[PDB]
Formats: sequence, structure tokens, C-alpha cells
Amino acid sequence: MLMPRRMKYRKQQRGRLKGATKGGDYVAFGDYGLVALEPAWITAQQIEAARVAMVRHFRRGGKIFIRIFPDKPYTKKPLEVRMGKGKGNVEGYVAVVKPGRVMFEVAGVTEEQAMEALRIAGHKLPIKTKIVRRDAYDEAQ
Amino acid sequence: HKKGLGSTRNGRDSQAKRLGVKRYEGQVVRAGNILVRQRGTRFKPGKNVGMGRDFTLFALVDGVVEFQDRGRLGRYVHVRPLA
Amino acid sequence: YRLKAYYREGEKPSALRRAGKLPGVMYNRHLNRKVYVDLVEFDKVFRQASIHHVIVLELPDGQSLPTLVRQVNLDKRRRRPEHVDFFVLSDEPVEMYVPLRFVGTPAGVRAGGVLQEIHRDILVKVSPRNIPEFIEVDVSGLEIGDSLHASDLKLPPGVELAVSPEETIAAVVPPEDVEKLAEE
Amino acid sequence: KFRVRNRIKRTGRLRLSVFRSLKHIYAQIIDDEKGVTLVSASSLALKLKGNKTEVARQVGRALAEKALALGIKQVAFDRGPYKYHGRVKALAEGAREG
Amino acid sequence: MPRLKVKLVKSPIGYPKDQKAALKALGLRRLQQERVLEDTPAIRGNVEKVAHLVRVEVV
Amino acid sequence: EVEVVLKPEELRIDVMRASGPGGQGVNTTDSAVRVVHLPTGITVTCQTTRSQIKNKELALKILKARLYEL
RNA sequence: GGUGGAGCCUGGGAGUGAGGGCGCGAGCGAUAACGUCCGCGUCCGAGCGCGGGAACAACCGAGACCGCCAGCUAAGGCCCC
RNA sequence: GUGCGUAAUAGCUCACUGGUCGAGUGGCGCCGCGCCGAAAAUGAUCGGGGCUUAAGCCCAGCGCCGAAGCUGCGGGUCUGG
RNA sequence: UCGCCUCCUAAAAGGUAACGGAGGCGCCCAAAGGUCCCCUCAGGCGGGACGGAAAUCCGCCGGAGAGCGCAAGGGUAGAAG
RNA sequence: UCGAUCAACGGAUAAAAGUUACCCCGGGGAUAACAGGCUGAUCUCCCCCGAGCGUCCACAGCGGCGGGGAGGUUUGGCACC
RNA sequence: UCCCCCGUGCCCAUAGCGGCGUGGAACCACCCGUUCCCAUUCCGAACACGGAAGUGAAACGCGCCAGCGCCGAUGGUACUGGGCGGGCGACCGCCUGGGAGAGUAGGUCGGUGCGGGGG
Ligand SMILES: [Mg+2]
Ligand SMILES: [Mg+2]
Ligand SMILES: [Mg+2]
Ligand SMILES: [Mg+2]
Ligand SMILES: [Mg+2]
Ligand SMILES: [Mg+2]
Ligand SMILES: [Mg+2]
Ligand SMILES: [Mg+2]
Ligand SMILES: [Mg+2]
Ligand SMILES: [Mg+2]
Ligand SMILES: [Mg+2]
Ligand SMILES: [Mg+2]
Ligand SMILES: [Mg+2]
Ligand SMILES: [Mg+2]
Ligand SMILES: [Mg+2]
Ligand SMILES: [Mg+2]
Ligand SMILES: [Mg+2]
Ligand SMILES: [Mg+2]
Ligand SMILES: [Mg+2]
Ligand SMILES: [Mg+2]
Ligand SMILES: [Mg+2]
Ligand SMILES: [Mg+2]
Ligand SMILES: [Mg+2]
Ligand SMILES: [Mg+2]
Ligand SMILES: [Mg+2]
Ligand SMILES: [Mg+2]
Ligand SMILES: [Mg+2]
Ligand SMILES: [Mg+2]
Ligand SMILES: [Mg+2]
Ligand SMILES: [Mg+2]
Ligand SMILES: [Mg+2]
Ligand SMILES: [Mg+2]
Ligand SMILES: [Mg+2]
Ligand SMILES: [Mg+2]
Ligand SMILES: [Mg+2]
Ligand SMILES: [Mg+2]
Ligand SMILES: [Mg+2]
Ligand SMILES: [Mg+2]
Ligand SMILES: [Mg+2]
Ligand SMILES: [Mg+2]
Ligand SMILES: [Mg+2]
Ligand SMILES: [Mg+2]
Ligand SMILES: [Mg+2]
Ligand SMILES: [Mg+2]
Ligand SMILES: [Mg+2]
Ligand SMILES: [Mg+2]
Ligand SMILES: [Mg+2]
Ligand SMILES: [Mg+2]
Ligand SMILES: [Mg+2]
Ligand SMILES: [Mg+2]
Ligand SMILES: [Mg+2]
Repeated sequence: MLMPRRMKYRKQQRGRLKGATKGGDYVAFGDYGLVALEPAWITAQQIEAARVAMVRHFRRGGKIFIRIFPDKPYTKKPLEVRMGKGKGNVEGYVAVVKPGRVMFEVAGVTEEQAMEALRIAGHKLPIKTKIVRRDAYDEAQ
Repeated sequence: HKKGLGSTRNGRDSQAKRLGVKRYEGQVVRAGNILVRQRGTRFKPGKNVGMGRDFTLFALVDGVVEFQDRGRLGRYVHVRPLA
Repeated sequence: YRLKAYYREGEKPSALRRAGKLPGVMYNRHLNRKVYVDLVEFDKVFRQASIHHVIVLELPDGQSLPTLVRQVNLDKRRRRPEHVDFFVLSDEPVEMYVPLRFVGTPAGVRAGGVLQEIHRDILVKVSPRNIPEFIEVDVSGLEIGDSLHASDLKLPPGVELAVSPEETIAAVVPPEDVEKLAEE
Repeated sequence: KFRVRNRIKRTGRLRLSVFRSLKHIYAQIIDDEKGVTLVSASSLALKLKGNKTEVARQVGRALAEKALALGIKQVAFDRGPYKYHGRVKALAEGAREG
Repeated sequence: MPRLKVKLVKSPIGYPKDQKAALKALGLRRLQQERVLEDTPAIRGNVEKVAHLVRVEVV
Repeated sequence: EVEVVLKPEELRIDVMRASGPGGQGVNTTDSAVRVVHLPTGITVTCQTTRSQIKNKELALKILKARLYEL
């Protein structure tokens, strides 16, 4: 799928989502990027679906950069079970995304293909997106 | 319907220990007053300060606690007498 | 290029930035002043320009100064700048990542492949009078897999960089083959 | 680094520090918590005999004398890498016993 | 010395204990009650703490 | 290969009221479930437990069987 | 600084040891529950007395000794009811 | 080679140029307020009537109304003086 | 599941719940204890008959990643080793 | 100074397991089974995206991976009358 | 006062690493020996004693260089005591105090008590 090979701990506390991405806000790799506008937990099955959606779109073409990674475990109790008796079992992993985060990047692809590409990938994401270019996104120094 | 469940082998924890500094800089103390409770040597005994088996720090004379941070050498708790 | 600049008295940061003026500070190894330089021209210029080409800064003193931007902090949520750092110059030798053009066609573009110009704006140590432009590199030799890098390039006389030279400047990698699927 | 610094074992006051040299042997009664030297007595740097050990003793009593003059009765014995032996200033005076 | 004249204008019902004590320290009991006090730092600290419930006048 | 992924795309799952004993709930809960296979005509039922969700999956755990055999 | 139904010490008499909602900080839960567990705070509990909110323990306004066919305000309102 | 069209062609057409007309133009991009998406079970409704340069929404201003809150006047009781 | 120890949850004092997350204890040491005196690791890279990819040698480099009886944490070579 | 898995570890006796649809009393909506309620994971329905199927040809009929909702008939959660 | 060297302390990396030079008259080291005091799980390497031909090679001292390391603003943000707003939620905004962590300019191959020996 797209989980981590090993982890010191298998289940971990839920947490929260205070706006601002902290990091990952500029392009820095490809030419066009997809930036998250709402905060959320993106399941690896979505990251995946979106990715495949792009390669599928411009089959045999440019390069894709997945800027996020699902390292946070998702717990879910069984069905018809009551509360308590311990924490649920891990059902998958998710990457936490905050507003401003550049989730994906593309390169070696026409500006038409780039747009269309990311527009399809955002239709697989639980949130709202924005497509970007490159310019001040040059924190080289 | 009540569909059976399991449990966890977790659930333990040990009593709180109340470790930490007990007297702060500029505070008057008497001989014996424990000034700090710590596990390692988070603080080093200074001028007129003793250290028990469990690293506890106590005043050796009757004075006013003072703190001194000595970079790579560590942090010290001294007890300045009314001298 | 050119651009108007004004003096900031140090009053209502977050406000002077809402009214339309963009905050900032100009410094160097001597003095350093606080100023405000509107988005209008700033934007327009800064994008064409960047942090490669120098700019003028005529204040109410006229005092036009030569500078390159060192720091430009965005706004995270919804791209926008909140600040800019100006490094004044002279004949004083300093650094700056110099633009990169890559005239050529890698052998990595016939049976699948695209150029990943890794460090497409290389940093070099040199003085004002020594400020080039499109510092091109050759790509006519980049095979599909294996790819160029380091400072193994055409550094015009005076180009005393600061790389390794190993710092992978660029590389050519394969496409996105529909052929995938898996599991197990 | 022959570190040692066993002298850090200085809980009390008045350190009688010795310094063995291939040629001479110096010694000064220092008082920290003030970072000052109160009494000093060098080997051939105060001019003395030609032996090494014999010289130790003489430069020993010497210091102790000058010491007591100032009321310097008791102290503590130093010389970090010392290795308490040979050049032993087993001098009279000084209320540092040893 | 230039004094202060604070007036309790908004009801403290619903605010933290400390804020209700600050008012005590100042000497404000009822709503609309005014009190001229010294301008010392210790007297302001409390009037700063309850700004949202007090209308202050420098007199 | 060895595969048979009968997607719940041609199944008709019902949930009648329990039969037999029970109590104030055997009359009230839709425990009993019935999964139906239409391109074959096979039907599997289940009232072994006292939950519909533990019965529709345990009733499917059979249709998978009989099918792999037929 | 601060004379307050403030404090400290000794002793007589207690009730309480089913809490609840709300705000903020976490866990559990499915970033479900008028859910459940703690933490800081508040209010109902005991303020089902009063004004606002259509009506409504806890949201906004406000701590009701009593009297008046007097005046100014709060939240909320000022087309008619 | 844009779309239609062919079994593959043909056939219609356009990016494109001449062209009479003799002027504003196509774009994209933020913003304020709206439109759709929008199906449940006794009679409907924003509390009702009824509201459209408003009786709606955003931004300025002044004046009123409005509690058992605060004043005014009288009275009771309790503490301190 | 029930007592004890360590970490987290715990909101930078202390404390703080849930059939919340994750591990240990019901021993051991006459040397693994007292004191005096010396000594300083793990690794990395070279060079070395047997010789792993660390047996034991040599050499540069190596501020602590070793070690500290056993879980974890704190501490520690200016030693607790 | 010794005898406790008094380990249900502040330790009822020195000494102790089941069954009741033959049952009984005192209590509780402090607490389950019905029904309601809050919730909507499950359930039912509808929608976004357009891989791909349909000779050709994304929607005549279909829709991979994924995304957003409605309802309150299912199974549950909660334990509010 | 001022220099150089030797002991010691305080600051506790702006003291370090690594380069490049210097210093033996004095200090110091290395050196010369292992009778003697004293020493090696084997070694006079280390400890220790007696020395005094030679060297400043090793070490150490003092200088210079910034490549590595370390230090590090001014601005602007994050977050946030307290007060207050918008939504239906996840969350978002204002006021008033406080205010980083990264990063940029830039800084640094030391500072300094006390006691000795030498001009
Ligand atoms: Mg960065
Ligand atoms: Mg020693
Ligand atoms: Mg209120
Ligand atoms: Mg039965
Ligand atoms: Mg039922
Ligand atoms: Mg009281
Ligand atoms: Mg009493
Ligand atoms: Mg009691
Ligand atoms: Mg209770
Ligand atoms: Mg309470
Ligand atoms: Mg409460
Ligand atoms: Mg709730
Ligand atoms: Mg509740
Ligand atoms: Mg009650
Ligand atoms: Mg109350
Ligand atoms: Mg009522
Ligand atoms: Mg009302
Ligand atoms: Mg009310
Ligand atoms: Mg009252
Ligand atoms: Mg009243
Ligand atoms: Mg009205
Ligand atoms: Mg008003
Ligand atoms: Mg819209
Ligand atoms: Mg009025
Ligand atoms: Mg009266
Ligand atoms: Mg009265
Ligand atoms: Mg704590
Ligand atoms: Mg805290
Ligand atoms: Mg001991
Ligand atoms: Mg021993
Ligand atoms: Mg090694
Ligand atoms: Mg008993
Ligand atoms: Mg018990
Ligand atoms: Mg018994
Ligand atoms: Mg029978
Ligand atoms: Mg009978
Ligand atoms: Mg019978
Ligand atoms: Mg009977
Ligand atoms: Mg009964
Ligand atoms: Mg009853
Ligand atoms: Mg109940
Ligand atoms: Mg029910
Ligand atoms: Mg009912
Ligand atoms: Mg799908
Ligand atoms: Mg229903
Ligand atoms: Mg239900
Ligand atoms: Mg409850
Ligand atoms: Mg030596
Ligand atoms: Mg905040
Ligand atoms: Mg700052
Ligand atoms: Mg900083």
C-alpha cells in the first residue's frame, strides 16, 4: 500500500490539526504543485488513487513527486462492539495535511497535461486544492 | 445482543514520586533541609550542600539557598550562610 | 532592475502590510534600515527578477542602493510574502545562486525519460562587477540513467563557486509507465 | 591527558599545591573561593642545594615557616598527578599532618 | 499623587475567581460604584486585570 | 491461478426475524440473514448467533464454499 | 500594596463523598452521541427568582430585605401582534 | 491537422488569410452577495402577520425602549464606627 | 484485572482519570560491598600465522553512541565504568 | 529473629463450592431486554471524478481506484423519560 | 606598569578541529642511565630514582589563516496570559500585553584573576 516498514509503536494518539503547514509550503521539486486548502487526514488509499490517476492520465510521460507520507496509524474497533476493553486495531495509515501544504509535484510535462493531471488527483482527495507554478518558491537561499 | 470482547495486557503504572527542587534561590533554610529530590545528578551539591544515597540534596548549614549554572560543569545548589 | 522604496518608522507591522505596502529590512556588513516596499512593483519585478539580478532602492533620500534579496518569507496558507531581506552591495565580493539554462537534449528522451535539473540555480562566490546571467550547462550528453552533476561545468573566468564539486546539480530519470499494479 | 584531578576532592580549605619538575620543585599554599595564592616557596627558583629530594625537604620547611608567619596553621596536601612518594615534603610546621 | 477613579460597569458574574478578588482588592462591591485610589503599580495591576469590567478615569 | 472474488455485486441480502427461542428480542431483532446468489440460484441462511452482522458474513463464509465446489 | 462574612491557631456541631451543562486543553470513540474519562475555569445544583433568547436548569444580561401609578441603563430591541 | 464524419477514403468544418462592417475586445485571476446540488412519512409557517432603493445583508451616526441591575424617596434587620 | 517499579497520556511546579498506549518486579552480590592506588570505552579506518564480518597485537581517529547484574528513565569517564 | 502468592497484595474465619423455570423479600429506570430519544459506524438511496467497457465512440447502457451527501426502515453505540 | 616562561583558579567552544611559523638564554619537555627508593597481568612505555652530553624532532607555549566546528543579530513570522468576535462543524479572525525555533547579515581560531622565575 504505502505504510512505513517499521515503527517503534503500532498505535498512536489521534491528536489535532491547528492550521498552517509548518513545512512543505513551497514547490522545490517539479514545475507544478497541488496545495491543500483544508486540514485533514489523507488515507494512503487516497494518496495512492490520486497518484495512479496522474500516471494514468499522462501515461508514459513526466515524473511525479508525492510530497506527503502516511506514517500515522488509523485505529477502528470491530463492528457491533461496545465501548472500552482497549484501543482498536489499526486499519491503515494516514498522512496529516494542513493548509498550505504542497502535496504533489509534476515535471517534464506540458502545462496542459500538468493542470489536467492535478485537477484529477484533487478529485480523489478529501479536501479542496489549488494548483501552482514556481517563482518565490525558491528558498534556495 | 452483546457481542463478546477482549482486553489489554496494558494498564499498569507506578506511584508518583514528587521529585524536584524543594527550595529555590533566595529562600532561607536550616541544617538538614532537603533542597532537591532527583534521580540522577541533575544538580550537583555545592558550598555547604550534601547528597544522600538517592542523590537527594540537603543544606549543611543555616543559610539562604543560591543557584549556580556552570556550563559544561553542571548546575550547582549552594547554601550561603548569613556570613 | 529598478524599484521605488520607502523608509519604515517601525509602526504597525501587520497593518502597513495590509494597506498594500510590503515590509522589510535592508542590511549588509555595516548599516541596516527598516523599510516598506509595495507589492505592486515588488511582485511584478521580483518574479521577472528573483534573487539573481540586482535592484535599485530610491528612498526619500534618493540614495539608490544596489541589492539582492537574501530572505523572503511567505505566508504559508495561500502564497504571499510577508517580509524581505535586502543585502546592499558595492565592489564587495559575496555569494548568490546564479540562474541555470541547459541547452541540449539528453539521450534520455527517445525511449522514455525527463530531465530533473536538481540544483538549477547554483551558488557561487564573487563580486558585483562579476554578476552573470544564464549560466548554461551542456545536456547533449546526459544518458537516460547515469547523469551529470557536481561542478563539472563551464564556469566563466571569475566563477569561484561553493559546491563540492559533487553537489549533484542535475540528473535524468525515466517516465511514468502505465504498466504497474502489484500486491503480495 | 593524565586527568586525575583527584584534587577536586577539595572539600575543606587551604590547598598546599606542589609542582615537581625535571629540575626543580615549586609549592604554593592556595585558597580558592577567593582564587588567590597566600604563601609560596620555589626550589631553585628560591635558590637551593643540588640534590632533588634533599631540596624537597628544605624547600619544604621553607614554605611552612613563611606560612606560619601569617597564621597559616592547617592545610591540605596537593600535587594532582603527585603519586605521593620520593619528592615528599615531609616538613615540620604545617597543621596538615601527613 | 495623581490618582485613579475606577468604576465597576460590567457584572463579574461568570468570570474567574481571581478577577472577582481583584475587584475586592480594589474595593468595588456593587455595579456603578466608583472608587478613587492611588496610582501605584499594585493598584493598576488589578485595574488592568479587570479592564473589561471597569471604566477608568485619571483624576 | 487460484482465485474467485465474488464481489457483493450480485448478492441479495435479507434480514428476517429470528426463529426458534430467544426472548423479548428474538421477536424484535432482524438477526436471521439470507444471502442470495442469482446467476446460480444458490441461497445460504444463518441464525447460529444472535447478530445479523455476525451471520451475514458467516453466511457468506459458506456461499464462498459451495460455489468454489460447484 | 491590600481591614476583607480576609487570614492563622484551638475546640463544639455538620452535611457531602450519584453531579450536570458550557468554554478551552488531551485521552477513549468513528476530529459519532444530550457519549465516556481526566485537567483549568464557569454556571445550574442551592439563583425552576428577574430581563433577552418564540417557548427552554445551566448561552447573553444580571446576584431578588421590603415599599412607590419616579428616573438612568444591560443583553436584546425600536413595521403590527 | 480542431471537431464532426468514413469500413479506410470521400464529404462538412477549423486553427489560418483575403474580406465588406468600422468598433471595443476576448482571455484568465481574486472579491462581496446570490443560483443549483437539496427526498419522508398527522396541517402548514421565518415565533406569526407581513416584509424587496426592505421590516434582508455589509459599513458609518444620533435618539429612544428595555431587569427585581444603578439612581431618587421612605421603611426593616444585621454587623462595624 | 487486583500489590510494586519505569515511560507516555499530564495541558513546562507537585498531582491528575479510563477494561487508554508500552514494558518490567516478588530476585540478586562476600564481592557485584568499604577504602586507597592506578587505568578509560563503543566503534571507524589501515597493518597483522592460525585468524568470522568484532577472538588476541600495533597504529592513527573516536567526547561518550560503551559500560553501569536485570525493565525503563534520569544520571555518569573531572566516574557511578 | 523466624513461620503469609494473608498475590482479592490496608490483610473478614484457624477453617468453605454449586443450583433454582419451584422460588421469595427489599430496592433501582443509579442498570440490561421492548419502544422512544441523541448518534448514523452499519443500512438504504443520490451525487462528484472519468481509469476503462460498449466494432467505432467516457455517460444509449455502463464506471476502476478514490471523493461528498441525504434519509432515519436495518444491525449497532449511548444509557436521557 | 610592560614583555616571555612555569604553576594555579574563574569564564565553560567567540576557548575546538585542521592547516601554516615560530620558541630552548632561561623555564619545560624530550632526553642520559636503571646502582638506589619505586615500579610492569610482559615491557624503566607508564610510574619511580640518580642525572646532566645532546634536541626543540615528539609534546607543550605563542602567533597567523575561517575550510569544518562553535557563536549569532536587526527585521518578520509561529505560538500565546487576558479581553472579544464568525461558522453549522473541522476550524478561522481582531484587540491588548509577551514572543520564539529555523534562516539572513555577521562574529570567532579566546578572555582573565592569583602566585612564582627571567628584561
Ligand atoms: Mg529551509
Ligand atoms: Mg592520580
Ligand atoms: Mg455572563
Ligand atoms: Mg431461553
Ligand atoms: Mg430489538
Ligand atoms: Mg468563610
Ligand atoms: Mg470543628
Ligand atoms: Mg467527613
Ligand atoms: Mg462518585
Ligand atoms: Mg463541580
Ligand atoms: Mg464542570
Ligand atoms: Mg459531546
Ligand atoms: Mg455527558
Ligand atoms: Mg442534589
Ligand atoms: Mg451560584
Ligand atoms: Mg421550568
Ligand atoms: Mg424568555
Ligand atoms: Mg432564561
Ligand atoms: Mg444581593
Ligand atoms: Mg437590588
Ligand atoms: Mg422584535
Ligand atoms: Mg444599544
Ligand atoms: Mg457558490
Ligand atoms: Mg432612556
Ligand atoms: Mg433607605
Ligand atoms: Mg441598613
Ligand atoms: Mg507535570
Ligand atoms: Mg502543567
Ligand atoms: Mg559507597
Ligand atoms: Mg576493594
Ligand atoms: Mg574499532
Ligand atoms: Mg485472617
Ligand atoms: Mg485491597
Ligand atoms: Mg468463616
Ligand atoms: Mg422443567
Ligand atoms: Mg409448587
Ligand atoms: Mg420440578
Ligand atoms: Mg421458596
Ligand atoms: Mg420483588
Ligand atoms: Mg423508584
Ligand atoms: Mg437511565
Ligand atoms: Mg432502545
Ligand atoms: Mg416513552
Ligand atoms: Mg471505487
Ligand atoms: Mg427511527
Ligand atoms: Mg437504535
Ligand atoms: Mg452518564
Ligand atoms: Mg610523561
Ligand atoms: Mg492562541
Ligand atoms: Mg524574532
Ligand atoms: Mg533566533
